Amino acid sequence: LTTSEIEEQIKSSKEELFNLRFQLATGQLEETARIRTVRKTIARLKTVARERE
RNA sequence: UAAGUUAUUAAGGGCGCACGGUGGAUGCCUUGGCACUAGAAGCCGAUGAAGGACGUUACUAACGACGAUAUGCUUUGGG
Repeated sequence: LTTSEIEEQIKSSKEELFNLRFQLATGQLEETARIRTVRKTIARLKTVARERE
C-alpha cells in the first residue's frame, strides 16, 4: 500500500540503520551483515513507490 | 785469515692458470603495438552535453564500476 510502504521505510529501516551505524562506531556492534541487508531494503521500497506513482 | 768465480732473499711488480664478486649483454618467451582486407556505421546537447570535482564497502591509499535507491535497485529472457 502507498502509506504502508512509506511508513515501513521511514520509521523502520531508517532509524534501525541509525542504531546499527551508531552501535558500530562505539565498538559494540557485531553482525556486520545486517547493515547492507537493510540498506538494500530501502532501495527496493523506493523502487516500487517510484514506478507505482 | 790470499786471488778469482757464481748463487738464495721479493717490501712490491709481471705472465699463465684455478675459484669467487659487481654488472645486466646474449638466447628463448608475450598481457602490448604497427600496416591492412570485408561489413556495419558516421554525431551528442537547455528533457542539461563532451570532460571533471567530491562521494559510495564490515575495516579501504589507489585502479575499475556505481551516485544519498551510491562496490547498486526492478522487470523481461538466457544459464
